[PDB]
Parts: sequence; structure tokens; C-alpha cells
Amino acid sequence: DFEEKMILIRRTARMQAGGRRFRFGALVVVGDRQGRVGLGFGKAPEVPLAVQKAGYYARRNMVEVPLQNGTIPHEIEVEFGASKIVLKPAAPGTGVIAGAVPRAILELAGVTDILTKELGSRNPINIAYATMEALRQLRTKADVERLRKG
Amino acid sequence: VKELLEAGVHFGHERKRWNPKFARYIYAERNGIHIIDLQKTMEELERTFRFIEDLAMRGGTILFVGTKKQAQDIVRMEAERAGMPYVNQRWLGGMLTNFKTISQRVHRLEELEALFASPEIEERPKKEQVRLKHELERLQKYLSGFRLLKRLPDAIFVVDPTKEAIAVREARKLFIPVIALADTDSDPDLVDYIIPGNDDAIRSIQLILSRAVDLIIQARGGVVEPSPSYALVQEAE
Amino acid sequence: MLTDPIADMLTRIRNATRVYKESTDVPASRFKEEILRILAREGFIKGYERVDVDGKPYLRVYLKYGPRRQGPDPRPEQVIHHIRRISKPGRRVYVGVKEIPRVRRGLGIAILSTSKGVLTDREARKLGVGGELICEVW
Amino acid sequence: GRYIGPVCRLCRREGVKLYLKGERCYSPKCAMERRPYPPGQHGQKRARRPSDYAVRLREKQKLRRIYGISERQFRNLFEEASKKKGVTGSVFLGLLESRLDNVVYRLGFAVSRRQARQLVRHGHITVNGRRVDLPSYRVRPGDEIAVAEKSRNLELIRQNLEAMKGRKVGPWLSLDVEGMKGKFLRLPDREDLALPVQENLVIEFYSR
RNA sequence: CAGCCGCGGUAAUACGGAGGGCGCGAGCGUUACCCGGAUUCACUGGGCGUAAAGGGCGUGUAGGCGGCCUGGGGCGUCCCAUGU
RNA sequence: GGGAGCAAACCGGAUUAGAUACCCGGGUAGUCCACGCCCUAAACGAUGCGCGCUAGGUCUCUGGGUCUCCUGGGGGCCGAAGCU
Ligand SMILES: [K+]
Ligand SMILES: [K+]
Ligand SMILES: [K+]
Ligand SMILES: [Mg+2]
Ligand SMILES: [Mg+2]
Ligand SMILES: [Mg+2]
Ligand SMILES: [Mg+2]
Ligand SMILES: [Mg+2]
Ligand SMILES: [Mg+2]
Ligand SMILES: [Mg+2]
Ligand SMILES: [Mg+2]
Ligand SMILES: [Mg+2]
Ligand SMILES: [Mg+2]
Ligand SMILES: [Mg+2]
Ligand SMILES: [Mg+2]
Ligand SMILES: [Mg+2]
Ligand SMILES: [Mg+2]
Ligand SMILES: [Mg+2]
Ligand SMILES: [Mg+2]
Ligand SMILES: [Mg+2]
Ligand SMILES: [Mg+2]
Ligand SMILES: [Mg+2]
Ligand SMILES: [Mg+2]
Ligand SMILES: [Mg+2]
Ligand SMILES: [Mg+2]
Ligand SMILES: [Mg+2]
Ligand SMILES: [Mg+2]
Ligand SMILES: [Mg+2]
Repeated sequence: DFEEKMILIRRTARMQAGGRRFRFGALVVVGDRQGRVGLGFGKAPEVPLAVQKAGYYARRNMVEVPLQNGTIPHEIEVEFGASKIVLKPAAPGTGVIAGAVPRAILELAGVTDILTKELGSRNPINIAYATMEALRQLRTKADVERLRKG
Repeated sequence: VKELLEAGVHFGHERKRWNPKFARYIYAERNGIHIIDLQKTMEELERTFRFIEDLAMRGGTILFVGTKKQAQDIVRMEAERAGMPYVNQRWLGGMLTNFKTISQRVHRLEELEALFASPEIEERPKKEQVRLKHELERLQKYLSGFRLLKRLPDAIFVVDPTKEAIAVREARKLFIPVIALADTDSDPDLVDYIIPGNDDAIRSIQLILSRAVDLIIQARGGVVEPSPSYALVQEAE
Repeated sequence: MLTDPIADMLTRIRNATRVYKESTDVPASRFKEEILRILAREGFIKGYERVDVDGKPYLRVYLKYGPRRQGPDPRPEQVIHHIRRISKPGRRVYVGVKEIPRVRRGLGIAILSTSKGVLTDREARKLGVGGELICEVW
Repeated sequence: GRYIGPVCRLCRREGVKLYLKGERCYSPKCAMERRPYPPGQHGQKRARRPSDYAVRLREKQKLRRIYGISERQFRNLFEEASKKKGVTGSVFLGLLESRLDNVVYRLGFAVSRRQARQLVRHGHITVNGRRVDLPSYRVRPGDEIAVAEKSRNLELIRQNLEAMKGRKVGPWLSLDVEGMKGKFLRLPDREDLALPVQENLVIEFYSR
């Protein structure tokens, strides 16, 4: 079935009469590896309990990625916050040339060969979040054809 | 079935507090009030009823919504008339959206309902036997139409899409479609199958809605035997 | 005054679609026509007609969109996802044939004007001539 | 030079069966039998979850450790591969496996990866007639990889060509056993190959 | 000790030692220096309401920039041939 | 030149540990005017000028028309799309 993969996990701190009130957050991808990917952000009192939750949110925000042989139809740039993500598609043997976040989203898309740049805020949450609405955006010689048709 | 020339009940509502998106469904503005072009209404009615029809005979269920006390009862009634949930008092913090749990209400309605009647009714103190009669009493108020609801509903039928829009907003986050009796004061866009004309004014809520029920029952398994709701039109006048 | 008509058309179009108008007047040039024309070929508008809007020539441009949507925000997909002017008054831009770019690793166009006329890239390419890059439309 | 140390202890490092020492890293003794856990004071103890790096790195050190080669030597044939046409990943392996100190381990002659080394080095092998004492020699396709009738008559040769009666040869070789020859037929292929390795991940380590 | 972050006031994985471990290997490490990362000078490719950033306003000179149709010329621009 | 009221500086009076200050009673320059200089600023919308485009609702100033509506010009609130 699915692979769970989890980018980051953090510690957000609250303030209170008498002192700190901690809490946790989790970033999760879920892949099939075949055009289906999931992004989860999972907060709650207990780390585990977080990833857990993340997971679940993951599988509900599903993105259906038109692959095409280890790689993408056509380049995109995408702009979430001032996280900017650059995706450009490559010949097999290329590799998953990204960093950190945007990798294990494509890795888990079942993408195999593609080129990425990040520009702007490095922040993962958004860099992931971008990467998504990046994918969410792609289209196919097919898909396009269909729009313009007369 | 279907009706014609209902200018004598409804035509259009609301002054110049419109929404320009609605714009198209307007005919012209008479004395600052807006006046819907029913003729278009008719086209949609079909396109729409066509949509009820099928989901009716599929087995499937509508959800009716008026928290408007301008039409609070017509709903209860026309929705009792089709074995189809209604919501009436007020819509609720995610009835569909948080359903799982808005449902855990109906659960501890039954639990309380038939824990009256007779058995062991009074094996417990009394500072707490008129407190429970209260928790239940309350569940009774708004959950009453939300009772026959067991899964998510396969439609939503609204009166004021603007007055309940926390209903509409909800539907879609879940992919459920939206029928509504939307008028000028509201956003056409976010309704899937639209009934142009009066958010307001019993006269028309009745006519329209009730017909919708004509249509749910008719095919499914029944016949056309005038509804006991024309009798709460004669109670405004 | 205008500064770039072309710009302005394109924009007027970028602007129109983005809120789902049916059809916008731009005021008319021959050039302007020739461009619109190509959008047709490639299906980016549904077409245009010459009209006279108070006695001064224009070009109603009947834009076109995808199908009503499913879920929150039933707002069509754009057909014209992107339109960007390229040559600009006081920044001109020229490609010769080996240079003509490839739009969305293939999915849209450039419009060039050549000594052989307003073409797409695949148009000018085949035809084997370069020129001024006007814009860039996927 | 090359490594020269506890090998059937890297058998152990990567955590995966590594063939280096022959009969023994074969016959319930290469420890992945007896203690699959990694060498050193912290062996049984649970490890925290490999860093995105670590992996990328291991998988390479694996591939290298495998063929008994130095990273300096290793990379050079990488660089070559990426520069070369067609799926880079493969050709790396392509070329790796085109190594003579391999072409010979492949072709039986000696048990082990390090043996075909010190067997090439000490002279006992030929290619097309000429002798070659260089492990690093890039065997093409056409090459008759031979024993030298000079050492030929040797204990360690007989033994090991005699164990090679009956057994089978990778598609891309013909171990003839009569004249102790052996051909090398066409460049092997990711598919043709054995390897306990994610070549696609080795690439990924050098995109650094 | 220390590249940065920051490590030592008697449980220091960060000081010194030892065992072991990782990387490389006739080398390996420090320094210095150049590109890179750095879309941090942004042509590709950045900004200026509160983060650094609209000139106190205006007039106006150089300069930059220019609405719609036709015609001539071919400086820009484009193509082919060719030399280098 | 002018100098009514104000009021830096300054004289006294309180006040506080001190009070070279907020409080008080006085008081010169200045503040006013002519003519010449100075060119500064939270000179602020802290937002450069222009032209085109892209839902609305409401309140206001001033204009035209077939006048509790329409159309033009300016100040102001909310708010579509969108931006951030
Ligand atoms: K910047
Ligand atoms: K000027
Ligand atoms: K005083
Ligand atoms: Mg930005
Ligand atoms: Mg930054
Ligand atoms: Mg990152
Ligand atoms: Mg290659
Ligand atoms: Mg040290
Ligand atoms: Mg200690
Ligand atoms: Mg310490
Ligand atoms: Mg250290
Ligand atoms: Mg130490
Ligand atoms: Mg740079
Ligand atoms: Mg500032
Ligand atoms: Mg200013
Ligand atoms: Mg300033
Ligand atoms: Mg001038
Ligand atoms: Mg011009
Ligand atoms: Mg001319
Ligand atoms: Mg001419
Ligand atoms: Mg010329
Ligand atoms: Mg004086
Ligand atoms: Mg005084
Ligand atoms: Mg005093
Ligand atoms: Mg008047
Ligand atoms: Mg105004
Ligand atoms: Mg206004
Ligand atoms: Mg908004």
C-alpha cells in the first residue's frame, strides 16, 4: 500500500502564568509512488500522537501527479509565502535533484528524474506546501489539448 | 407536474443590496426592487429537478435547510413529507463536516429517549432527573430532523444560501452538491443546482419547496395528494 | 497615451479572463488583429470580432474557459493560464531561429513577428525564420 | 593501494551480505550469519534513524567496498559515466564490471574479489596473449581473458577451475574450461547484474 | 576548544586521554586565495506603506519612451550563400 | 521698524535627597511688519509622475440632465477578483 514519510517535527512553545506550555508539529508525506502523493501537517501534545495525526491529514489532501516516465510534463515555478519552488523535468539517469522537502515529495510521487530549485524563504512548511500546489498545477499534452479543443 | 406563471405568488425579492454575480438572473429593477426573470428560473428548475428526480429514485437522500424563521416550518413539514432529514433551529458546528460527532448526539438522544417510557426511570436521585429531561429536551430542539440522517446526505437543499452559508461552505468541502432557493441577496456561484427567486416570503418558499417534495415522492413510490402546508400560508394573512 | 498597445491588449485579456468575463473590447490595430488571430489557431480565445464601440474601432475578444468545478470554489480552469509580454518598448527582443524558445517544454507558445509575419514558434520554426518575440502564452 | 583489513567485517558494516572473502564469507561463518550487527562497542544497541545523508553515503560505500576500490579510483569512473551517453547509473556499473580484477573474479579463475587482484598483479593472467599485471585494465568486448600456461599448472588454479566445472557464467562471458580461456561478450546491464545496491542512490550522493 | 551556533562553576557524547567508530589513504590536515552556494547587485533574476529604500514640491534641458490608416527606403532586426 | 498677549534665555517663588524640571510670579531674543538671507523637517499617504484595465455597497462636497433615478469631477468609510 502506502509509504509514510515525514520531513520535520517541531516544538512550538506557548506561554503561561508559571511558564512554558509546549506542543508538537509534524510534516508528513505519503506516497503510492505512481502519481499519488500526500502532505500532512500534524500538531498535538505528543510527538507520536503528532506524526500519527499528520499521517491522517496527509491521506486526505491527495495530489494526483501525471508522471510520464520518472518525470514531469513541463517546468513550473511556484510561489507559496515567499517560498518559491522551481521544478524542471529531465532525462532518465538524471536523479532526484532537489533538497530536503521537495525531494521526498517527488520521491514519494514515484518521480525519479527531475530538477529543482528553491528560491525565497527556505521554510520547509511552505517549501513543501509550495511543492504541492506545484504538482497540483501540472498538465498534459492531453490535458491541454482538451481545454482548447473546438 | 411542474408549474407555470407564478408571478401571482413570488416573482422577485430584495432591494439594492444585491450581488452583481446574480446580475444575470435579474430582469429589470422596478422601484429600486430587483425582480427576477422567472423565465430563466424555469430553465434551471428543470435542470435542477431532473437532478432531484434521479437522486430520489436512486434511493438517495436530500437534506433541507432553513434556520430562517421566515420559513422555519415549511421545512420541518415538507421534509417530514419526504422521509428526509431537515435542519431547523440552527445549523451546527460542522454537522456534515464534523459529522462523526454531531452524530454522537443522536446516539445519546435515543439512549435518553427510550430510557424514559418505563424501565428503571427512577432508580436515580431527582436533582438530576430534571437535569436529564433537560439535556434530552435540548437534543430534541435541533437534532430532530438530523435524526433520520445516518451517513452523509447525497444532496443539500437550501432556502437562504446567504443566511445559511456555513451550510453551503460545508457541503463543498465534502463534495456534496447544493440545491437552493437562492435569490438576489446571495451568491449564485456556489450553488450547483439553483432556484432563482425569493430567499424570503412563505408564499413562494411553500410553492417551490413543496413542489420539490411532489417530485421526491412521485417515483420512489407514491402519488400527488395536496400537502398539509398550503394551510400554513393562510396563517400569515 | 498608451505606451504599449500590445501589452495592453494582452493585459486587458489577462485581466478579463481572470474574473470570467465573456468578451472584452480592445481597441484595434492591424497588428493587434494578427495576434488575436493566432490565439484562435491555438484555441486560447474562442475568437474575436471587429466591432464599432461609439464610432471608434475595437476588437471584442470572446474568451474561453474550462468547465464548472467540483468542491469549494467552482471556478473554471483557465485556458489562458499565462500571458506575458516579452518585447517591450525600450526593451526590444530578438531571436534568430536557433534561439526561438520552447514554451512549457512544449505545451504553449511564443508569438513572434517575423519579416514573414506573426507566427508561433513552431510556425516560424518550420517556416525557418526568426524575429521579434512578442509574447509568451500557455 | 587498496584497503587491506577486516573485510568480512563490512560484510558487517553496510549490514548486508558482502562477498569479498570467498569460501568463508560464504559458509556459515561471514557473521551476517553469526552476528549480523555492525562492528564496535555499540553493536546490539538500537541506532537512531539514518540521516537523509547517511543513506546516500552508505549505499555508495557499499558499492565501493564491494568491488574493492578507492574513492579516488571510484569517482573517476563515475565522472566518466555521467559524461558518457545513456542512463548514467548503469554505465557506472557498466564500467565497474568491465574491470579486469573483476572480469576474472567473474570468470571464476579465483574465488575472491581481492584474489583476482593479487592474481593479476602477480602476473598469472593474460588478455589476448599479452600479459597484464594491472587490476585497473578496462576489458572491452572481444577479449580472451586467460591463465598463463606458466602458472597454469598451479594448485590454486586447478582447485578453482575444478570447482568451476559444473557451475555457470554470467550471460556476458564464456568461461571455456578446456584451454582455461574465457571470453567477455558484451557490456553487462543493470538487469544482467546481481547487485545488492541501489545504484540510483549512488548518483544521488554525488549531486553534492 | 572553537568555521558559525556556542562548549567547561565534579554524569562534559563539545577540554585532555583511552577504547572503539566514521572519512580518506602515500598521503591526510591547517592557512591563504578564486568561483559556488548567494535571485546577497537580481540581464536571465530582487526591492522601496511599517523591514534598507520615493527625491520637500515644482518647472523644465539633455536623454529614454510613443495612438490609428496608407506608401517609399531597408539603419535595427531576420534568412541564405560565402570568407575569416 | 513695530512690540498688546505670549514666551526660550534669564530673576525670583515653591517642590524634592538634590530640582540646573514638570508647578508659580516676573521677564530679553523671538514671535508682527519691509527688504534681503537661510532650504531644513515625522516637508507623511512615512506610498514618484502618467496612461490603460479589473465587481460592488454607503456617506459626503461641487457640476450637467429627460431631478426620492441617470451622468461627470473631489473627499471618506466597507468590500469582488487580486496582492501581501
Ligand atoms: K531584497
Ligand atoms: K514635466
Ligand atoms: K514661567
Ligand atoms: Mg514575494
Ligand atoms: Mg532569505
Ligand atoms: Mg528547504
Ligand atoms: Mg549518462
Ligand atoms: Mg579538537
Ligand atoms: Mg564528568
Ligand atoms: Mg560541555
Ligand atoms: Mg567536535
Ligand atoms: Mg572528547
Ligand atoms: Mg551572484
Ligand atoms: Mg524604512
Ligand atoms: Mg513624496
Ligand atoms: Mg524621505
Ligand atoms: Mg525630448
Ligand atoms: Mg510606433
Ligand atoms: Mg513603413
Ligand atoms: Mg514599406
Ligand atoms: Mg538592413
Ligand atoms: Mg528686529
Ligand atoms: Mg506672562
Ligand atoms: Mg526656580
Ligand atoms: Mg441637478
Ligand atoms: Mg468618487
Ligand atoms: Mg466612493
Ligand atoms: Mg479575499
